[PDB]
Amino acid sequence: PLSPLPAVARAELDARTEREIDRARLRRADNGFFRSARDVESVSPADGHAVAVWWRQMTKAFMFTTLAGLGALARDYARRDADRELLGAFQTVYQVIGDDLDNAAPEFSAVAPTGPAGIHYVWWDDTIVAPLAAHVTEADRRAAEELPAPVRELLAAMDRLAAEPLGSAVQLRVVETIALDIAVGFRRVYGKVLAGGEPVFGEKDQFAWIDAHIKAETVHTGMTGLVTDAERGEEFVRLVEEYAGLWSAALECFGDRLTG
Amino acid sequence: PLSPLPAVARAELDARTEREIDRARLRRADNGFFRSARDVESVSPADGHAVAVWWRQMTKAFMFTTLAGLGALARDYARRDADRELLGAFQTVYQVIGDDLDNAAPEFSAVAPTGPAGIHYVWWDDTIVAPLAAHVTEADRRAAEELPAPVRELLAAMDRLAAEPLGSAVQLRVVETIALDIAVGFRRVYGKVLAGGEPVFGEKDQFAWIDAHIKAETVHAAQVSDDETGMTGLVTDAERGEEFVRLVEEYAGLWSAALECFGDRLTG
Ligand SMILES: C/C=C1/CN[C@@H]1C(=O)O
Ligand SMILES: C/C=C1/CN[C@@H]1C(=O)O
Ligand SMILES: [Fe+2]
Ligand SMILES: [Fe+2]
Ligand SMILES: [Fe+2]
Repeated sequence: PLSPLPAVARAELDARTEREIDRARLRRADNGFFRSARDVESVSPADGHAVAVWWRQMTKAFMFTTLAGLGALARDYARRDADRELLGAFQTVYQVIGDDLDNAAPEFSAVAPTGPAGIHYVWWDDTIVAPLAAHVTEADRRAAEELPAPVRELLAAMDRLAAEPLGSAVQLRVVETIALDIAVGFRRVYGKVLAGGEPVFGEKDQFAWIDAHIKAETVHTGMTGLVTDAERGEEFVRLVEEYAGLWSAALECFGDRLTG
Repeated sequence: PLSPLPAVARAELDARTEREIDRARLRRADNGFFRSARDVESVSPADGHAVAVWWRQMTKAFMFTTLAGLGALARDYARRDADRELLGAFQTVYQVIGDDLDNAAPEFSAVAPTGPAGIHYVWWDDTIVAPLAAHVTEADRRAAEELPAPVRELLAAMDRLAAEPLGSAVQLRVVETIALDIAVGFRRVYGKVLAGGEPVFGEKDQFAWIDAHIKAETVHAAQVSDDETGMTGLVTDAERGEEFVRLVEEYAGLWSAALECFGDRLTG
């Protein structure tokens, strides 16, 4: 006795989940980050650096708090009989976390560094943040570490989901929806960073983190498969609404930084 | 501002660790389960089934509580800033426990069923418990689910290490050391289970779970003792390391008693 909801109640949860993402204005043509990334003629080192620092911290927290949420679910399953449908969905979350922690998918391990240098927030720090940091003053660099409030609110939302047995499903459900558009926006943003009139990212291989995410998302037991009763279903939709809105406000904050 | 202990102080913790494993009597020649598995001549369907049920629940709890311990460490790392050598040993936990959940390593991915049927406690249930179950009575299947006290005490400790930031490191450092001996014990024991006159497990493929473990668990033991990306590489201060040895003692001890419980059931 433990199993997913029937496939009809689950499909309704998926449709309500898609509607929360619509209402949060996270779609490609909605969110100020994707619009700005398309619209701006150029991007200063300071602005690109700041956005890169915020992203580094957001993706580090996304990965660790998603794994923590999986652990919370594992605590439960240690003392229940999860059926095989449930276990398949648990495996999926594990496999997906593995992309960011160890480049599990072949599209990542074909280009990412091995060992801890390949952890996505570290690989980002090494190849995106550090070259930008060479073109900003030490005072600029300390200011960027002072995260804006919408970024702090999102990290606080992730800390709360780290304890939630549905937390890893909520986070992956939303992030996988928007990951493609974020990575395309980064490709465009850092393609437009000029320092000495010369591009800061002038070599193809410097975009390897971004192009790998674009490739993986283009090609890439779903997340509602971890919902085991009606009350959890309601809780899932509620956490998706909160989490999606915080993501949208954090990306609007990227967009704001690139404009005005 | 987070890093492991210096190499010297770590290889010292590694030595105190291998010594608590010694004292615990978990070595190939000191634990009653490994001796009995080799020594006994025959094992009844009912006795082999009972141990198979116990092992199912023990390994199920090991995987999930070790995963939960990794989650509790992740929750810490989301707040702090772990240097790369810490992150490296973190990756090892994810990689090692990942085989029980996903059969990533090549020894397993060849033979393991795909998807959830390959989860190791499920694969054990399907290929060891179930064939035995067909040769025991309903009352035997009921009685085997009521776990003996030494097994329950181990499970209860895993439930506590599940919320411990050092919990995955403790459990993997001990279990991966003894895993090979346990798997070799099971190969002996379930070769000697006879029902109706002849063995329950006749074909070589019926040992797939055990055989794959005998091969793979050599490298897993080497992964948890590696002096760069090994389990003591997750210890960040001298106090934490003291807690590590306290918990390894507790855990190696409960693992030894639980395994002796297997041996007694096999002998009488
Ligand atoms: C934060 C979401 C992401 C998809 N994997 C990306 C990363 O590593 O940043
Ligand atoms: C319990 C320890 C083990 C090594 N992996 C084995 C299993 O799945 O049982
Ligand atoms: Fe990633
Ligand atoms: Fe295993
Ligand atoms: Fe192992």
